[PDB]
Amino acid sequence: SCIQFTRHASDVLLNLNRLRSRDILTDVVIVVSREQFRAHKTVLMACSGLFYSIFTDQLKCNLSVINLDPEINPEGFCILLDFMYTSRLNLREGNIMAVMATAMYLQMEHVVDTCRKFIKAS
Amino acid sequence: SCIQFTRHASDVLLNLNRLRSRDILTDVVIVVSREQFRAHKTVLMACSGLFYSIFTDQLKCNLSVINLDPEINPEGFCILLDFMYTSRLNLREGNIMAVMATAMYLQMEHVVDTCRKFIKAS
Amino acid sequence: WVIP
Amino acid sequence: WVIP
Ligand SMILES: O=C1Cc2cc(Nc3cc(Cl)ncc3Cl)ccc2N1
Ligand SMILES: O=C1Cc2cc(Nc3cc(Cl)ncc3Cl)ccc2N1
Ligand SMILES: [Cl-]
Ligand SMILES: [Cl-]
Repeated sequence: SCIQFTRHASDVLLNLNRLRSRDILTDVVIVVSREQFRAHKTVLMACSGLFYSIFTDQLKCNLSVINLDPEINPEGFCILLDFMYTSRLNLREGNIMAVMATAMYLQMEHVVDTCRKFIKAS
Repeated sequence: SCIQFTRHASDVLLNLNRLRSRDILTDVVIVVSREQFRAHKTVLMACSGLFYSIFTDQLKCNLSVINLDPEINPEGFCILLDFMYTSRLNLREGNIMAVMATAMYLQMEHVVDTCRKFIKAS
Repeated sequence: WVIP
Repeated sequence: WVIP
């Protein structure tokens, strides 16, 4: 018999993104080629099957630095990190291939699905 | 020119609640009278003006244990902690006064607003 | 607020 | 997915 506040989840995500932009309580650096991205482990786990597997591992859960596969494009990662914290995906003709490949690697099934749909249309 | 995934914020919050239920990456214990509640600092900050103030403080941001004011009722806190992680508020005749008082202390303005509306109706 |  |  609960009541529900419709905007609560969106407002929580917006505040988590504000913490990220101000580098507050970020507890991991994701290294993609030369590029470094600071984030919250919990948000990464909540969005990605790959980060979920990494941070539930008894040894890896304690690492402050995670290095991604050298094939991963920093721009593709950046677009996906922004999606994790906002629900908004900057999908463009020039980045769609790098975004799909990064989403497949990160195990973000809904992003993979929209990328496949957009590629099929063109 | 982004696209948006409608269910993303709700799905993120659902996964954060799954991490909480399994005690994964929880980094703080909130003590309310005898009762202890494990949580994620970032989620507490995203939902509460009080926890936002506490964990942005250069000294308090590093505490693993936070003790609330002895006037705070553990059940009222538990109902509010569940709301933070789910968007669902278990508001009942027998708990509404304790929920409103706890929400005022935690600075959760939307919960305070619905409590005042429900009290006014009765 | 809604009835979920 | 929608146009926000
Ligand atoms: O496409 C995806 C997105 C995703 C997220 C998570 N993260 C969780 C899943 C569960 Cl059940 N509890 C807690 C968490 Cl943080 C796992 C796999 C995938 N695949
Ligand atoms: O009723 C409320 C809920 C709430 C949440 C937060 N938390 C933040 C606010 C900002 Cl601007 N950036 C980041 C965070 Cl985590 C502060 C005050 C209040 N009052
Ligand atoms: Cl996804
Ligand atoms: Cl609120």
